[PDB]
Amino acid sequence: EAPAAVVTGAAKRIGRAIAVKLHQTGYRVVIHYHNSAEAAVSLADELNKERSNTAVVCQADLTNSNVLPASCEEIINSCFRAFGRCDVLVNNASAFYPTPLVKTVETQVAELIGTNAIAPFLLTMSFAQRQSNLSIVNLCDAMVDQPCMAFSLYNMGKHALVGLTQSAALELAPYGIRVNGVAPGVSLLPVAMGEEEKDKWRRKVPLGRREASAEQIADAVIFLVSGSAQYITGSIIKVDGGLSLVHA
Amino acid sequence: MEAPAAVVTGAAKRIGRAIAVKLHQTGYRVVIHYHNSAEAAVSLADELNKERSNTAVVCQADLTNSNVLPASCEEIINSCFRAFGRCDVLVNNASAFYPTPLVKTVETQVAELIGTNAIAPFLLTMSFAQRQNLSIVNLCDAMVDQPCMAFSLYNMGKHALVGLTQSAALELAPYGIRVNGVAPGVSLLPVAMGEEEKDKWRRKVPLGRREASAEQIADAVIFLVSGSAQYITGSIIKVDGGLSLVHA
Amino acid sequence: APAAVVTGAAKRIGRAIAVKLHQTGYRVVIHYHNSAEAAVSLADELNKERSNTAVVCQADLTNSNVLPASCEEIINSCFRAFGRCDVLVNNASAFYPTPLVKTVETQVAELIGTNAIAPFLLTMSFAQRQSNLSIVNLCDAMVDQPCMAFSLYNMGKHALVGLTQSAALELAPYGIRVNGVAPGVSLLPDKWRRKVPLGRREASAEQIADAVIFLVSGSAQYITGSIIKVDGGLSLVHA
Amino acid sequence: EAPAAVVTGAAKRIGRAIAVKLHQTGYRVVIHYHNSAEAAVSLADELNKERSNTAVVCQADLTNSNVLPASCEEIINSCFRAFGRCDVLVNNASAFYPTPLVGKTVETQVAELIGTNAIAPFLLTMSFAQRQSNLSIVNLCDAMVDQPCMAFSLYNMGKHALVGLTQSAALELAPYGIRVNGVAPGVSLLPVAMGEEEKDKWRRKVPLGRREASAEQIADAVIFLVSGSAQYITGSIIKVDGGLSLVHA
Ligand SMILES: NC(=O)c1ccc[n+]([C@@H]2O[C@H](COP(=O)([O-])OP(=O)(O)OC[C@H]3O[C@@H](n4cnc5c(N)ncnc54)[C@H](OP(=O)(O)O)[C@@H]3O)[C@@H](O)[C@H]2O)c1
Ligand SMILES: NC(=O)c1ccc[n+]([C@@H]2O[C@H](COP(=O)([O-])OP(=O)(O)OC[C@H]3O[C@@H](n4cnc5c(N)ncnc54)[C@H](OP(=O)(O)O)[C@@H]3O)[C@@H](O)[C@H]2O)c1
Ligand SMILES: NC(=O)c1ccc[n+]([C@@H]2O[C@H](COP(=O)([O-])OP(=O)(O)OC[C@H]3O[C@@H](n4cnc5c(N)ncnc54)[C@H](OP(=O)(O)O)[C@@H]3O)[C@@H](O)[C@H]2O)c1
Ligand SMILES: NC(=O)c1ccc[n+]([C@@H]2O[C@H](COP(=O)([O-])OP(=O)(O)OC[C@H]3O[C@@H](n4cnc5c(N)ncnc54)[C@H](OP(=O)(O)O)[C@@H]3O)[C@@H](O)[C@H]2O)c1
Ligand SMILES: O=c1c(O)c(-c2ccc(O)c(O)c2)oc2ccc(O)cc12
Ligand SMILES: O=c1c(O)c(-c2ccc(O)c(O)c2)oc2ccc(O)cc12
Ligand SMILES: O=c1c(O)c(-c2ccc(O)c(O)c2)oc2ccc(O)cc12
Repeated sequence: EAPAAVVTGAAKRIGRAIAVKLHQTGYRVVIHYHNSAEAAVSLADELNKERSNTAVVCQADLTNSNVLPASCEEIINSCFRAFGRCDVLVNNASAFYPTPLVKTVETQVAELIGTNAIAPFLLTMSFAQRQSNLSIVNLCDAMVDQPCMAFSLYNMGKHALVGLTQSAALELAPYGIRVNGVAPGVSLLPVAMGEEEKDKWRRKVPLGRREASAEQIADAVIFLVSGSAQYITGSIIKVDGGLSLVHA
Repeated sequence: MEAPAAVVTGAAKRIGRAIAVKLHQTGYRVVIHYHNSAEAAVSLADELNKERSNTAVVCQADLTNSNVLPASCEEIINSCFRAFGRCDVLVNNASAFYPTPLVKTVETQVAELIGTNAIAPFLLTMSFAQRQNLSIVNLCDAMVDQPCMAFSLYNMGKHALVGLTQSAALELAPYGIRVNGVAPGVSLLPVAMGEEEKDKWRRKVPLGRREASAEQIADAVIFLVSGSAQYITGSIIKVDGGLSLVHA
Repeated sequence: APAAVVTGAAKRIGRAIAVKLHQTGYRVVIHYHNSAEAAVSLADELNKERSNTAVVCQADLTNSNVLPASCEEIINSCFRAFGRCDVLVNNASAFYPTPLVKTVETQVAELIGTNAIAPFLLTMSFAQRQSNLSIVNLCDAMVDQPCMAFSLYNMGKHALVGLTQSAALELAPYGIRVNGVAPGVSLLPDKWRRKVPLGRREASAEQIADAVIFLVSGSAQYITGSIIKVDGGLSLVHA
Repeated sequence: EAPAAVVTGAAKRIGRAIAVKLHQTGYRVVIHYHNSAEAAVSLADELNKERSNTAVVCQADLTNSNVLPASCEEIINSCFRAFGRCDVLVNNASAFYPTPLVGKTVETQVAELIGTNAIAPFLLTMSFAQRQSNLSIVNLCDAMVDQPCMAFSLYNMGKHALVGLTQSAALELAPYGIRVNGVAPGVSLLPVAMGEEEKDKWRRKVPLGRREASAEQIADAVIFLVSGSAQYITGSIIKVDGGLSLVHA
């Protein structure tokens, strides 16, 4: 049959464009979501109208806790249950908010380190334990070495995700599983953000003075899972329009 | 009084101990944090106090991630203020290190490896900064991008530590607190480790075919806390004998 | 139909790159220094597929007082043949040891000239003469764990990373993207094969070219200053 | 006897501060210079008046050419001729100016910006090692090499090559006991011709104190790397940039 993929946080924005584009490439998809139940079911309905029985949703909180490993095991299990295989994992879900050094701190750690680093690691474990062109793509951050002031925990999580991309690429290569990253600079700006601030950020991008479309991020993800990336593992592709190259 | 004070985590033994000794030799009063090594911590404090009265205290604390970790970290920093009326230097040296293959429960492994290596340093950094030649030195790892097989969680935590070193340096620079790292390659080898195994590692180091002494690592810490590094923040000094330059 | 220049295109990786660009519908300049018969054989094979879509261009890419003119000429040949030049692939490369303990200045001319200076000059000519415009530079995934006694080669490849970033920044306003592909062990010039995590073998040249094709494509329209490793995980492996 | 050091471009600015700190630590120094003759002799006179016969000057163009290997050989020779040894090499000399992609010919820009920043360090490294305790080489790198100034491609190329050299040499020279490390300023002494207004624009970007590194602060990191406190450090590049390289656009 057709291969299958899990995309975490796939209801909206970049995760949705990634699930759409995998689906358009021939993949059956698990649409993982946390709070965005309506958007998720909507996407699965649209994908299923195009090719019947090719999309499911799977709800899970990816905050760190003692039950996080079971939740991650269940995300992967949902793929096998719906499609009998799981070829691609996309770790796209992410918590993102400031945690100034100067919600309790335990919750902020559980959320930002959970979603960005620990859930990826556990999903990777469960993915590998259940196992052709198998691969995992982690959504990293091109700006990880030029961080946003007061985003220590978020930054820590994405740095840990780089660590994971490298470590898992090394350890899973003998099982023919490739592990890579796509690192957006500025792509879809936060919903909460005002328009003058959105423009502040746009104007900094060398290539076009505009943020990445979700489809442009998805395009790198498609490349990495594709047959044209069969010798690529442990690589992180910046998709940032040059933004990481720009000095203060 | 007028002598500065430093907290060193995991200071009972090995590198942390050498760091505590060297700081004390430089004129610092020291909090010797420990987890299980009470006898070692106390004997070091007694030796330091014999050299100069009332210049060393111990502080016991588990740095595993949990609900209570922020309160523990707060209490470590407090201990230095209670003992010495000031806290000039934080050395995040304590570390759990053991394999976590992708293919103790896993949530415990996460708590210990990510708590000690990343979360506890972040919480100690918050408490250090909130309580204020101030600086923080984090013990990193030079081999973080060429990691040992099946050490993904340990690798994640040490990458997260780089992230913290960079984020905290940027955020704390307005308060005049510098944040840097020392990244050993192979230093003191495991206790139980066979000499034939230790030699395999030693033979890989270009500079002298030997591991760094604990004092060599401490020397880079002393530099970073010193007036000779007053413009240095966000930097990670490898102290690895060229090990990280050696291809497979 | 867009047009591409590939340097060192007569053999091995540049050949695979030329063929793949051509197969994607580019017209191609096949640059060569000493490999005339091979360049022409490739041009003949590509012109049989689609006539008048492949030309050859001779140039020495050694650093010298005339390298700027040779680089200008390479870019010119594309514009002459095809009336446009959409893609520059800096693939040509000298590779050999230069122990710290051929004259040294010839080794500088070859190893730094071919690997870094010619890419710089070709970049200037390509830019001056100017849509999906991009430059791809063939980098090296093992640049930070360099081979023993290869200082000048490593210098040249680090300089090439510097150029990829600087040019991506400077040319972004012109809509010219500048990226890198960094092979590990590809076509050898068993022990090395054994060290590679992904399948204990070298990259074929086509695997390298696949990354080049992605980077020049519409699927990479937001990508500039990026270097894609294509090394099977070799650069992750410690000593 | 006292150890001896060669500092390239040592008449003024950071190079001078490194030679002065080396000298105050007990080194004998070769003050290399290219055009700054008065400033070089003046520095050696001041250093010799502190301790006799402890400083010499040495003139050379470090621009790339077929004679550059001889000039570099001669710099290192000058240390042996003066002091009987050469313990430390500081590659500090640097040409710095824009070379936009879209007076001097391009071949001259390549020769100066690549020559001074990368080829001369490589040739001086070869000579220093071939002419051979705590031996080391320190290369002055650039903390902002990955976030480069617009239109400085050749300069950036040169400094990237210098990183490459630092790593390759550290690795190849480790068996000889020679350490090779880098110190990478962000903004330290501003260019003499830069207006205060532009200087303050750069100052204001530095997280740690909104000011440039002093020459002494750069020199302090050099001193560290040559000292017994860094006897296990090779192939490391220490940023001394007050956080500048961490600041996003
Ligand atoms: N957007 C950018 O410019 C940019 C820049 C750098 C990196 N990135 C990275 O690119 C990826 C996609 O970016 P984005 O802006 O599309 O992401 P986003 O909208 O900020 O988040 C994507 C989804 O993650 C899920 N999520 C958040 N907390 C969660 C939790 N505790 N448990 C489970 N899921 C949770 C949410 O799902 P529900 O909606 O279902 O609750 C959310 O829709 C992310 O990993 C992000 O860090 C983006
Ligand atoms: N030695 C090396 O070659 C090497 C290589 C790379 C990086 N490093 C880094 O350099 C630093 C020092 O190295 P090392 O070899 O001296 O360290 P170590 O001996 O592995 O550990 C240092 C101390 O960490 C403390 N620790 C462990 N788990 C803890 C927990 N849950 N709570 C609180 N403390 C805990 C222990 O204290 P008690 O003994 O009191 O329980 C231990 O003695 C570490 O950060 C390490 O990761 C070392
Ligand atoms: N093969 C690998 O595993 C590997 C590993 C790391 C990096 N790379 C990089 O990948 C790229 C292509 O690799 P490759 O192995 O296919 O390259 P290669 O066979 O070593 O050389 C490619 C072409 O460069 C041209 N060339 C060499 N010196 C020249 C000069 N002075 N003037 C003009 N042209 C010159 C030659 O053209 P003529 O034949 O026409 O004389 C040669 O066929 C290179 O940039 C290389 O450094 C490859
Ligand atoms: N200043 C900063 O903020 C900063 C920032 C990043 C990196 N750096 C690096 O730090 C080092 C010191 O910086 P600086 O500002 O003190 O350097 P600088 O004043 O710009 O240059 C130092 C010396 O380089 C020598 N030099 C220039 N071209 C030469 C040639 N063709 N041959 C031989 N020598 C030549 C000159 O000697 P004469 O005077 O004798 O002609 C000059 O005094 C340099 O390597 C620089 O690239 C500095
Ligand atoms: O929406 C986001 C965003 O615009 C940005 C963003 C905005 C402006 C920037 O300069 C930048 O580097 C990131 O970052 C995110 C990181 C994680 C995530 O889940 C969402 C965002
Ligand atoms: O003791 C350790 C060690 O020898 C090594 C080590 C030994 C051999 C290696 O080749 C290496 O890269 C690290 O790593 C550690 C990391 C953390 C820690 O807390 C202790 C050690
Ligand atoms: O003087 C220099 C300078 O201020 C700077 C400089 C000034 C402002 C900046 O933001 C910066 O990144 C570098 O760079 C140099 C690089 C080489 C050199 O030889 C001298 C200088």
